[PDB]
Amino acid sequence: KISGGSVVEMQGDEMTRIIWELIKEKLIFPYVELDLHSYDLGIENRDATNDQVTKDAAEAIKKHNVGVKCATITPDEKRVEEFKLKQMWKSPNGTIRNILGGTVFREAIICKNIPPIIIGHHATDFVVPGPGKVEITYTPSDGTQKVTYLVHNFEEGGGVAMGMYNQDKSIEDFAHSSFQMALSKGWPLYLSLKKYDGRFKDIFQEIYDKQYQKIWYEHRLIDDMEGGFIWACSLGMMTSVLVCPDGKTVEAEAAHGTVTRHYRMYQKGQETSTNPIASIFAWTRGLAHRAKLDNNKELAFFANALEEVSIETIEAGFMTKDLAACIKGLPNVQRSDYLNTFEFMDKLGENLKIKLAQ
Amino acid sequence: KISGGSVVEMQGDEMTRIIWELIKEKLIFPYVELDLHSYDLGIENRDATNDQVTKDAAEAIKKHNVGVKCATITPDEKRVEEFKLKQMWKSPNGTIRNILGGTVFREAIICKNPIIIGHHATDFVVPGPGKVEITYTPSDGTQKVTYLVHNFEEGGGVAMGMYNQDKSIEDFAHSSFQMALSKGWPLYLSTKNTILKKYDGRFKDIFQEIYDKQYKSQFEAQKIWYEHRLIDDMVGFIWACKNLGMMTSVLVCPDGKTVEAEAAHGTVTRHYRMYQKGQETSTNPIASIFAWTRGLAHRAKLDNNKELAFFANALEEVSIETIEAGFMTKDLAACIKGLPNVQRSDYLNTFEFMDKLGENLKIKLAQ
Ligand SMILES: NC(=O)C1=CN([C@@H]2O[C@H](COP(=O)(O)OP(=O)(O)OC[C@H]3O[C@@H](n4cnc5c(N)ncnc54)[C@H](OP(=O)(O)O)[C@@H]3O)[C@@H](O)[C@H]2O)C=CC1
Ligand SMILES: NC(=O)C1=CN([C@@H]2O[C@H](COP(=O)(O)OP(=O)(O)OC[C@H]3O[C@@H](n4cnc5c(N)ncnc54)[C@H](OP(=O)(O)O)[C@@H]3O)[C@@H](O)[C@H]2O)C=CC1
Ligand SMILES: Cc1cc(Cc2ccc(O)cc2)n(O)c(=O)c1
Repeated sequence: KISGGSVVEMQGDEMTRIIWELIKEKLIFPYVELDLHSYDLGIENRDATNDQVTKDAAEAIKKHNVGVKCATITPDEKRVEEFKLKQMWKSPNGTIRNILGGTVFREAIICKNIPPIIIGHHATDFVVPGPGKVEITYTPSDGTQKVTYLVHNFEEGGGVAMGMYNQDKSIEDFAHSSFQMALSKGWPLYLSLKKYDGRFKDIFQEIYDKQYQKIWYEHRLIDDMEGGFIWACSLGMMTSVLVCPDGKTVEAEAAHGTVTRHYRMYQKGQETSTNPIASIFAWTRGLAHRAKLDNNKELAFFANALEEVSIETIEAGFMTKDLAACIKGLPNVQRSDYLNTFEFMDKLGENLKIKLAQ
Repeated sequence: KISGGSVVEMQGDEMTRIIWELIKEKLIFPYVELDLHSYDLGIENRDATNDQVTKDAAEAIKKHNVGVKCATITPDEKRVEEFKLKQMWKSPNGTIRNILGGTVFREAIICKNPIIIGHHATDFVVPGPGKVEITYTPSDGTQKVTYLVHNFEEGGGVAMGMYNQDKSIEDFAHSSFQMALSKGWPLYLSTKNTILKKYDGRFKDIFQEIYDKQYKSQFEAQKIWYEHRLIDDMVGFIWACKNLGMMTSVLVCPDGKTVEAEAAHGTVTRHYRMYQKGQETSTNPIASIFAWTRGLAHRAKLDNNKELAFFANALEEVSIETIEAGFMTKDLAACIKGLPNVQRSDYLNTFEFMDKLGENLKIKLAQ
């Protein structure tokens, strides 16, 4: 068995929780040993501990550099009645992301028989009661000049206004994180309010020509945008990853939520078909990054090999129902076209046993 | 021939000009008489009269309530070279949309082989450390209220200001409420007023205030409604959002009376450079067509014109069923079979397809 190493892991809620534990038992644990830092971010325990588990996991990823997350219920009032929650806890994803910072990257996992691009996305509001000038001024620390611009002269009635700012560090971190991400994937990077979006274009060209393999970098405009490049700005085949600026810290996760409807059938006793692929690839991306930080040739191999098996299994006709309805059309799907949740996991395990045996 | 009424019409540029005249000669004029208020918004005539023609149309739509516009070249430096323009004239749409006001509505046209969305700046660069503030100074010399946008203490960056008046927000409501009632469709407003508690909050409220004071009645009167949402949770309805040869843009004035319609695609220059060269083209008229039927059907409503209203409805159907039965342009055939696999016997060119819509409009109307 591979010594993978130190990996933070957060468990979730409902249907993705069922799949999380399956992934560990049929795909991960049987081939890899981890010095595992589990945190139980299920809604019940988050409530029980006063969203404390959530803070504890986040600091761990800050400490051990690698996190993989199971999808988690975010509370609104309907949930608060359901779990009798003592408060309406903020999303753990929000909680975690502030503590760690960085930029998210959503990659669709591409299968060859279904209908890659990595997109990475990146204030003072008030009420103007009645008429009057609303201006925005800038006064440098060395008291040399006062530059004041007029946002609008309210002559009509009143209304609403707002202010928005931005420091260089934040944009430099968009750049670093985006250029670094381009080399890890070996893909070209593209970057898509005359003077606002302009300041973005520059710091990119400046970090590019200062630190940053048969690769390059370019700029564009929204509407101007074969497939296989990094772009800076079924669901169960989406994989978002939060990349911290330093380049060391990484958190991986499914891009879908907890699939409650499938879980409600699971409870009722009915047969389901939840796509594990998103949650799966959350693990392999985190494991492969662990491998990078540790120069772990054995592990790195395993990570890629499991990403392989997953794609080859669907490419071979064995798949779940969300994928079978994407190929054939929902109303035209027969039961012998897809596998259920527990059978598709069996096939991957069987193909992972064989693929890894050779 | 049906008595249509008072309708402003503006001719456009390049390929949309070719298709436009095909629409009038082969689909509209042969069945409908209009008191026609043509204005020629071609880049030349706009140049020649000093974009005057453009202003004349706006006040014309402002007067007669119903307008249909053909896609029109917007000048950039390159265009000024081609035509030797005397100036780089503002978009005709920019001009016209200022004079009339209202809210644009883009509706995607569904072929079986719909959502109506209607959407709603001062930026500068912060060189080095220092405070950027945004202030409010009332007209009645009362206190001046100062908010701090941010104190940059390390280095620089960027900042910006953004506004919105109530008149602006109140006109968003109506234009969105009118369009929902015209369509017998439910209305949803997607704000982001969790983050922006005081900004979009003003949006969310002014919407719930208009709903009651005037529109809760008539909404139940068509078993329809209105609700508010937040962007990601919103993920046959009218969608208001605080922010291709089958796309149809329509400007709804708040009053409910004035309406200007047009295809959402541009002048299709590439196909036109082929047209000039003498080569065979294949451009989609449905959008340009549907502009007419939205403006004609709006005309019919204001005037109790069952004859016109049917005809409008009848033509829109002809367009959709003509494609739903397999006769289409190349952009649509490339949607079905994939771009690299498109054979010529899959699609019709511009002049064969207009023929087919015309033929089908003869038989349909015969019934
Ligand atoms: N912490 C996190 O990472 C996130 C958490 N959430 C949470 O999800 C909870 C409710 O789930 P909800 O947002 O409504 O539903 P989902 O976000 O999980 O996805 C909605 C629909 O997409 C389909 N879907 C998504 N993933 C899969 C999959 N692996 N296999 C098959 N189908 C899939 C299902 O379609 P179908 O109808 O066919 O069954 C599902 O009903 C919320 O309480 C919210 O807090 C939301 C977003 C991310
Ligand atoms: N005043 C107005 O109403 C508007 C004016 N414009 C002006 O149009 C001019 C040029 O527009 P441009 O952006 O280049 O072209 P378009 O915006 O119209 O679209 C360009 C391409 O999109 C495809 N396309 C769009 N509509 C159709 C259609 N009906 N049938 C088939 N294909 C279509 C074509 O691709 P393909 O080549 O592969 O076939 C076409 O070459 C500009 O100067 C611009 O200012 C732009 C928007 C509205
Ligand atoms: C100049 C201009 C153009 C459009 C339409 C448009 C279409 C395609 C495109 O790529 C960009 C603009 N409108 O609506 C305006 O008010 C003003």
